[PDB]
Amino acid sequence: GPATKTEKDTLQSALPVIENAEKNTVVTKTLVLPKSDDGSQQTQTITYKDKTFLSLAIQQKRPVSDELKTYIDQHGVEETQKALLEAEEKDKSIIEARKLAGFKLETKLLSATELQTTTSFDFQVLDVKKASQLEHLKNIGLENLLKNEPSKYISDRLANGATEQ
Repeated sequence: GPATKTEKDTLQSALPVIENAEKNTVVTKTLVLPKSDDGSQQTQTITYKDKTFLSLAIQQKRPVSDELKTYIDQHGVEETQKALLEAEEKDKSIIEARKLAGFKLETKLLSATELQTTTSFDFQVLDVKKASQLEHLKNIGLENLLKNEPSKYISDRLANGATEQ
């Protein structure tokens, strides 16, 4: 009915010829998850190097809500980003998260109507047992991630509606 396409790519260079070397193998997968319910989306970042999860992050991309529209009416987008970041320093659930020496959260206002977030776990120093329980950090499958390979479930994601980058 419709039809479909593909592309390709392939690089060309010479051999490695250098006097320095880095045993610093770090990959990053970046799973393009589908939409959310409707109008909200997110990704899945996956850091690994052997058979195990070194770090995991969950981006976020959606429109705002009418609470924040009220602030944006009064002030403007110029002030609104600042107010969002400050909303994080006073969120007790974010404070409870930020005790972990392997948790990070960034939030930004992408437009007068639009906001990003991203939540990173550093499984070298993230206290999984606590990151499994922190209100925000309940709804995730923290423990359910660790019980299989960093790669096994990437296949299961594309099998569950997902895509890659």
